[PDB]
Amino acid sequence: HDFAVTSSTRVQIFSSRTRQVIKTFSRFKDVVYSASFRSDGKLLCAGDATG
Amino acid sequence: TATTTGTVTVILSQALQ
Amino acid sequence: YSLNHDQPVENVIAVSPTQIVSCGGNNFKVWDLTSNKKLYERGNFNKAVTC
Amino acid sequence: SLVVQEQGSFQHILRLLNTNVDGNIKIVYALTTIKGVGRRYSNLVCKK
Amino acid sequence: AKRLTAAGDRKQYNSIIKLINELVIPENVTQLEEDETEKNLRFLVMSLFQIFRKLFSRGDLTLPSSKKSTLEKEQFVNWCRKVYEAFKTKLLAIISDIPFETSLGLDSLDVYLQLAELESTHFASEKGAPFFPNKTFRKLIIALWSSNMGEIEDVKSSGASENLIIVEFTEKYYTKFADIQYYFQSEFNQLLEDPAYQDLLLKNVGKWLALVNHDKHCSSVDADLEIFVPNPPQAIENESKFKSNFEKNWLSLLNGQLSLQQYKSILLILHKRIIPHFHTPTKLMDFLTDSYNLQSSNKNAGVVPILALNGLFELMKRFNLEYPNFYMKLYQIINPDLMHVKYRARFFRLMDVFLSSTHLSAHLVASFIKKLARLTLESPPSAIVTVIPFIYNLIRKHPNCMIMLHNPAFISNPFQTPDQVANLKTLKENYVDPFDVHESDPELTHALDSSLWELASLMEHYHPNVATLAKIFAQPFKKLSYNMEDFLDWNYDSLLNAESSRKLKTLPTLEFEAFTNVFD
Amino acid sequence: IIKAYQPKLAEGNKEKLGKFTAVLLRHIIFLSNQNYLKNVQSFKRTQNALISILKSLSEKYNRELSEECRDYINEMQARYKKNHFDALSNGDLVFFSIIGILFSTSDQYHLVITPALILMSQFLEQIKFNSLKRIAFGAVLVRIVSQYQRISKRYIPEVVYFFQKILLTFIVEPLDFENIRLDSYELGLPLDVDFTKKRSTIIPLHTLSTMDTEAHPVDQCVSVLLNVMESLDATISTVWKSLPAFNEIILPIQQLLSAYTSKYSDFEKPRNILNKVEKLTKFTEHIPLALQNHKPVS
Repeated sequence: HDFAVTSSTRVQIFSSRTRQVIKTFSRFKDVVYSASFRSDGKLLCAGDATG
Repeated sequence: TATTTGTVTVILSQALQ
Repeated sequence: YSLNHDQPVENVIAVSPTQIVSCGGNNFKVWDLTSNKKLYERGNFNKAVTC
Repeated sequence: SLVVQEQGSFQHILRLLNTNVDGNIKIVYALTTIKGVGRRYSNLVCKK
Repeated sequence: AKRLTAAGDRKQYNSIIKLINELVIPENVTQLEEDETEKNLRFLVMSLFQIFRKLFSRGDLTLPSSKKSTLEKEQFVNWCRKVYEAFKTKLLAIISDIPFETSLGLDSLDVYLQLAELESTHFASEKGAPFFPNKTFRKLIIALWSSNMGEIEDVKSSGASENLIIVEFTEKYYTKFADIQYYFQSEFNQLLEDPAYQDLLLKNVGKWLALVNHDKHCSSVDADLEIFVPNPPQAIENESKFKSNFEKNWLSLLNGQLSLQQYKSILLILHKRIIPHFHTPTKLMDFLTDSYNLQSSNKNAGVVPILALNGLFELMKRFNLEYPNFYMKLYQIINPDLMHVKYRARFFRLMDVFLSSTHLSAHLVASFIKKLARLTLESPPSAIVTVIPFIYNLIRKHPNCMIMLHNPAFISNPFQTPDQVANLKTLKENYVDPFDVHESDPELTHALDSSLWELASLMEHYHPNVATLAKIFAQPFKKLSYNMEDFLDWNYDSLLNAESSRKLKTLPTLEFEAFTNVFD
Repeated sequence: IIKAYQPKLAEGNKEKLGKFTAVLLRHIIFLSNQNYLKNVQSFKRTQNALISILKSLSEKYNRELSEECRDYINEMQARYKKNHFDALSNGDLVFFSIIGILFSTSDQYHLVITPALILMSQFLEQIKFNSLKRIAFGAVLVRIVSQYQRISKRYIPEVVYFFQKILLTFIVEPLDFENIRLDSYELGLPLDVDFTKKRSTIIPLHTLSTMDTEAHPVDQCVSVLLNVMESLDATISTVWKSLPAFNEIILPIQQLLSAYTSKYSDFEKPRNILNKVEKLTKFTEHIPLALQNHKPVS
């Protein structure tokens, strides 16, 4: 029901019921590259450019 | 120097790809 | 064992335990691990396929 | 491995009003090294 | 003569609209005959020009008084006579335009501009149409194009052609207001139908290049031209129709009969003088990629891929459609020809965007910078200055490629065993560099294992600014980047103009004492 | 004698003595180059004596020698923007010769030589050398830049390109080097000239050379060939042997000289140059490069 998008320095997650932005993630010291979910849907791993 | 015509067909080629 | 897409590969996903799908350049190639061999390739694009 | 582009990259340093504001911080604190501009004037000129 | 001037002044001070028309017809016949005789044979020092000046002032006063309009009761003498006199005078001015082998600043310009302004005032005063002198603009551009040059036909030094009447026309009439260029570009398309005159009207295009290529149009906001004579046929606000007929006449003239210098110039500034002013600038893309794959062994036809890149990038930025297998083509296109071309700055100002990609490989950037290093082995200092910060920018923001410029397996470090340093010695004894220049694909060649000696040898140079811009690799990478478009427009004359003066206190003696050995 | 009297009786005007020395320098440069229909050997004798006394006074006075050098740089720059080569006198040759013979040209930046260095750089790599007069101009330019930076060991990057320009031009008669866009390509030498052993040479005879190149023999062609081979030997002795990228320096030069040794198949200075650069090549800096070895900041 949720999908995560990866902009520059700002990862958003949207919901499929209303298709608006519901949460952000912006504690990223550079551009942020890869957003992925664990298979139990509970934790978001984000690889950024600082390392 | 090319001496055919300058007009557009490779747009059709990679619009047919 | 390695499998050589001639273009620099852009995305590698798995669709089954048997066959995986790797893409680089303007074509995507399906490989099978049991035959250890490329078995499909479609190139119906213009530029490189990116995901 | 082909051409890509965007509408704007991440310039990690930028000069503004002959002041040396850093790039990887936020905007309402970025607009504070300029004298005369502070914690409320920054977000008001940014709201405008 | 002076008697003709006195008779013209008398026939303009008295109305007398039979004998005034007869004397004007006699003076017009004398003016046409004296024009055909003393057209640069006994050169007319303002004789026929002063005759046409008096006739133009008299015809202006007569057009302000009474011209061809609705008659009182069928005025089949005065209105038809003034119309025939105006048409014969304008046709004689066009004849002096078409037959002019010399130009003493008034061969056709004064009479043609006077008849054009009088035709505009006559149209806007008779008010039967709106700018109805655009029908006579057909024969006007026929005359001002058939005013052929003797030896200035597309000179091989500058511009694309050198025609004085055309450049003075596009200075003084064609760009002082806004709608007659639109009507000219439509009437050019309504001209080009039958082959008979268009086989000449498509011969040498550089005169139209200098005529229209000025960046002063109405669809371009950089210099908007003001309001014409006050009878509007919705002409200036019809930019869309203006763009479509612009596109149609441009494609018809670009179809055939290219000169090589005019081809080079129209490819050099096709991207901005031509592309944004069209209604649908997609009809040029196959011409542009034919210029991009134009690889002849002729030495003049090698700049053709360089000038095509700006238009091709404008096309791909507008809407994404490619020339396939891009980067091995961009690899093979550069050579000492491309480094010793005039357009180093104009090539690198697109090379930076084309090589600022995210998807390209360390292999591709390694082959690029090493073959560019072998290239910049042999270059002028004005090429070293423009080639060093681009390669520094690329090796900074692709920091994996530092394995070329640095290798930590070949360091003379103290704290290891004599076994390890003797293994270093036999490795630096048996090491082989696997680079090859003639391989044209970037990812297939071996440029990673081969290091970069060429800029390390380019540090040793006879110019201290090249030394301080070449020791950037021995120094660390604390500085971000250098301003290529505020850094790259530097030629040799500009370089000497730069360091003719500085913080100047420089003097040193000459105690070599090496004269009487070989003084030549 | 007038300069001796002026130096004796110039007690309140030594800046006018400086103007006098600058005027004497300019006058002596445009009289050192006029015409060689006169006594060639005796004129060369009196110009050797003149260059020696000019060095002897340049050791004493420099402060407006440098200023008139700037005056001549502006003069030749105005002439070079006026015209390509036809409004260029031969005074540049004798000016560059006198400044690189008197002046210790081995300083890093100087007011005099460095704008003149980039002037002769653009002279060597700006225009299309349409004739053997400009070819001999370039050959004596390569000789004079080896004379300039013999002792600095300062590598200039234009000599390999000028060698690959004119030496390919002498073997145009082109299927491996296509990006040179040559100037006077199809001349050179006939096919089996058997290298006349002690023929013509450097020939410091510029006013004679502007007719000797219109009336060209094979003598001055092989003179230009062996003169640039001598400056080739000087450069491979003094710069390229010390420079670490010798292997990529000599590759088009070795290709062109193997083209000479495979087409004419008898010349001796190609084979000796190949043997000595093969000796300098069979032990070479063949290192994976490690330039960024840094001492750590405290």
